[PDB]
Amino acid sequence: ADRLFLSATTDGINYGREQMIEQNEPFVYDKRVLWKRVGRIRRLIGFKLRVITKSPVTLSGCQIRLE
Amino acid sequence: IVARTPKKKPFFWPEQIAGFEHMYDGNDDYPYYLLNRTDENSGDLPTQ
Amino acid sequence: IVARTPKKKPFFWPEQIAGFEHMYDGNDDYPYYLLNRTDENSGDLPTQ
Amino acid sequence: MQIKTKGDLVRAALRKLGVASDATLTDVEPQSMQDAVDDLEAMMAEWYQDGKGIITGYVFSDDENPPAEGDDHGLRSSAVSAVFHNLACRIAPDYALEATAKIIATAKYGKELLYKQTAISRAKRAPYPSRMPTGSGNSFANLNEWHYFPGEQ
Amino acid sequence: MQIKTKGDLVRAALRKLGVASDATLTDVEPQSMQDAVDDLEAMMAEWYQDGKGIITGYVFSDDENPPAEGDDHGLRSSAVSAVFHNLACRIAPDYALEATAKIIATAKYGKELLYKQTAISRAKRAPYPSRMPTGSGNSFANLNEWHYFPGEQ
Amino acid sequence: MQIKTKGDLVRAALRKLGVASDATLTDVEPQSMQDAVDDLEAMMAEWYQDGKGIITGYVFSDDENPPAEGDDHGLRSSAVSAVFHNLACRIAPDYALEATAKIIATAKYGKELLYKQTAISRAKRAPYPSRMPTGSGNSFANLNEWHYFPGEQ
Amino acid sequence: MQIKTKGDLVRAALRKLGVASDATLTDVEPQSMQDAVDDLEAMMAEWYQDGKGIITGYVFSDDENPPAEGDDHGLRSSAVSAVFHNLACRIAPDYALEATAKIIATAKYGKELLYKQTAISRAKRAPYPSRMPTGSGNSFANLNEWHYFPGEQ
Repeated sequence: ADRLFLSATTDGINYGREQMIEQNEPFVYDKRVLWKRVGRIRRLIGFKLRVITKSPVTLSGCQIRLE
Repeated sequence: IVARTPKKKPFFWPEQIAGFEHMYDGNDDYPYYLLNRTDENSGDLPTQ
Repeated sequence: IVARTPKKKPFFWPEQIAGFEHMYDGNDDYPYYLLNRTDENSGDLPTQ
Repeated sequence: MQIKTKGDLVRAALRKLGVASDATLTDVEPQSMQDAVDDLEAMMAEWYQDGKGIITGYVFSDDENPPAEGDDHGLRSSAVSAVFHNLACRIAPDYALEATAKIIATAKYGKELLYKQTAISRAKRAPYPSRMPTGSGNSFANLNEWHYFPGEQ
Repeated sequence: MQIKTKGDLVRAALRKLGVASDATLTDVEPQSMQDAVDDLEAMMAEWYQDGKGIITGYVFSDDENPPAEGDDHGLRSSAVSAVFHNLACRIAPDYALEATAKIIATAKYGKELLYKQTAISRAKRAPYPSRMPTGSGNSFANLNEWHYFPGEQ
Repeated sequence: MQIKTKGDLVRAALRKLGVASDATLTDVEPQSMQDAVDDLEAMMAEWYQDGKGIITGYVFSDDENPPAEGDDHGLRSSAVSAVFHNLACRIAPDYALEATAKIIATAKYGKELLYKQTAISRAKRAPYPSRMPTGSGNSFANLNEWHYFPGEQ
Repeated sequence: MQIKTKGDLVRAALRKLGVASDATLTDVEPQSMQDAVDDLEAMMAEWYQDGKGIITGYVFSDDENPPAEGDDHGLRSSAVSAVFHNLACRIAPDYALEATAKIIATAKYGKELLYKQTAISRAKRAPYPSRMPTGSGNSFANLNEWHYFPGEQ
């Protein structure tokens, strides 16, 4: 059950804290990968999706509820 | 009719007098009667 | 009925008389009775 | 009742809100559980008001036990359906969700039945005033020089 | 109670508003925390009215101790659920946010519960007027030459 | 009645909401059934209020037998049409659905019919007060020196 | 209180309006500070109208000190939460911004709380009229030939 690291930038250069979410399970074919709270954005924000695996990784479609 | 008929007393909700329940017993130690107003889910339904 | 019945006294909210609580005891020292108006969350609900 | 633990209350509230359940594939995140249990403990403190308020079987954690999620609650079987409904109503502003009207109605009903028994039990009539004579029909307290009522004392 | 410090009140208010919590990716800058705790101190100073207004266990910071966030607040466990809800209602104009109706209702309920006990305790009846005779039934104060009531004084 | 077990109640509620039935191609996962039967148990224990509320034939699981979904319920045939309708009305917040107005009206009717018989049976008139003479027309209780009524006691 | 200086009041008002704060990355421009402090001084004169108005501890600058932003104000700790809220309500016309309803409600509450104590202190009853006899029960002012009340004088 490999995990995923995501973080956010406010200035676009250096990143914040890395949150660990599992994105893959050895024999589960249906699961949701999401984070329930991201918080206020002051001026601007950008995300990152570091993954460390030795198994195929597929990601398609990132959506956020802006308000 | 005189014996078994209930007397005259006000109709209160259990939460219109949530507190202040020792004021309506007839002790006659307070200058006025109190009723709470606000509610958690509903806004201010209890009335005077 | 004469003995145990509560007397006649007004119904006040605890915050209609937030202050001014020494005016309603019967001291008879002020020319009028006062009631505060505004509320922090609600606009002006307390009344005369 | 299968809802013995506070974590069961939190999970039921979250499932009612639609945040985390099994009818939706999402799962509970631990920090959400911690925030919700803190909110539950704070809300249950206000209702009690040290007794003067709603009286229900509830044990407040002294924090000697570090994890407050696992410990048991003393809630009787009737108050459970109200406590987690109110908790789910209160948690919704933490996210951007708003509770459905059915949850609000159920919370109202639950609190009303929570307080109705105490309201019945606390409706007592004051004793006779101090200057109330006892009539000549008693014939025993009248012969014992006990003419007048003691009073409210 | 896990909300011992003033900073805990500020963080609870921010979490209730949804701006920031422990599970959020972006966090609030400390100067905003300082502003929020200053606003909390100002709001608590306005309710006390110097002994005349709402009375609750609260200790105002000294200034001899630099950090006003760290020092503990003498709030009793029942007042917490009201204080940070009101703080979250007041902080909303600082950002572009507006408080949800549930938070407003909770703040109303909390302030009502804060003031109800003091309202009960302060409802006292004034003594007899100065020119009010005591009847011939006392038989002791009447025989001690003290025929009339003393007065409000 | 073909609705003997609690699981039958849960499945009837789910069918009424349209989420899942026998003729559907997708079904509900058993953990949601467990959650729904727990919710049904909680709701039914809040109507009983320990013998002081709505009284209907119902047996609570003792938790010694593991599956509370499989065991029988003591509901009479008339109360079934109310219990699962109310259960379906309560379940919809768990999903994203909202109960149709027809289901709400049916639940109202069912609860009213549930409580009407107990309301009839519980409308009793109190005995005569303590200080009430029995007139000279009884001629037997008057001759037995028992002139006054005993009282409510 | 950490809001000792008039500049602190101006900064708090601007932060409440959302013009310049740290929760919004903007910074305060000095001419905005000067305009806001001039408006604050103007507003707090119309309130204490030479004494016959709202009485609060406040020192009006004689302009001997050129920079009026840095000097202290004599506001008591309870009036601060009202003064800067009213200032923030007044400043918004300077820009195209409109104050939020929460700020307006807080300003109303603050002004009412400011004036209630003076209203209590100024509610005095007039003396007896000049042509009012003092009855024969005084027995001392009656013996001192001072039969009638002196009057309002």
